[PDB]
Amino acid sequence: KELNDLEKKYNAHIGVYALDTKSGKEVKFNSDKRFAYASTSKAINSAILLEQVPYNKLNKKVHINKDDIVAYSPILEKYVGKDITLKALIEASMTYSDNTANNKIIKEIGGIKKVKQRLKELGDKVTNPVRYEIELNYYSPKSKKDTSTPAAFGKTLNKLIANGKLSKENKKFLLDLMLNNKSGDTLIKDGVPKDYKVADKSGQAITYASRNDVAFVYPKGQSEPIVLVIFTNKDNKSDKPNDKLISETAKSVMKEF
Ligand SMILES: *P(=O)(O)CNC(=O)OCc1ccccc1
Repeated sequence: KELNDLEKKYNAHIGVYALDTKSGKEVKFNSDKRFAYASTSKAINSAILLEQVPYNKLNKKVHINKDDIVAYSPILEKYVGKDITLKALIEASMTYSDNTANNKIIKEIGGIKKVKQRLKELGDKVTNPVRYEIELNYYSPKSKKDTSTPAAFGKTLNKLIANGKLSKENKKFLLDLMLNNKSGDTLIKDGVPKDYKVADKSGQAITYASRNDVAFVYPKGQSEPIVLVIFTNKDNKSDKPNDKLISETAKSVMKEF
């Protein structure tokens, strides 16, 4: 189905960027529009830490205190005044979408400053990390704070994971979390054919029914993933997202590959 027609049908704005890393073939829809990325950056944050810490060192520990906790920290909440390994941080962040794990991660990398630095080095001058969790979820169509374009975000994932500097194991560790993650089930995982493997990281901003899904999609018989970035929003601040919109956009995009 047409992407515009999906916009119409679901009464929403869609931004799509798809790269078959095999062919170099891109699918684009509103790919230069800014959208709040939300928890989808947990993926980006996670990869960056992993370029600086070999798999064998994930056993390293970080001390968590009451000052570390932010809302929606289903895992980290139990670690107050405790230590956690880098490995468990990442798993908390990617699997349960733990906000505190994401924040400690950004810290480990060295701050937003360092994330931002790293992005420019990948040639990403678009992705705009400004706040920590959970504030970064406070989206305004009038602020560029914590937003990116489907195209810049999509090129970043590609340079970071798909064709990056990650070790084999790290790469696999991250990707295994994206595959197993059960939170993205209604998203991209629900729109592609039965055959494909879907490594996703979903997101949801607080405002304007900001519902996202990024993935490394593996068509049966293909070992190279299609990078798929789906950013969505609505016109009203208080609008509720419909997951079906993404499943359906995913399905439409799959057709081109
Ligand atoms: P990620 O899952 O996208 C981080 N988002 C988050 O922690 O909260 C956003 C939120 C809170 C309440 C309702 C809708 C979205």
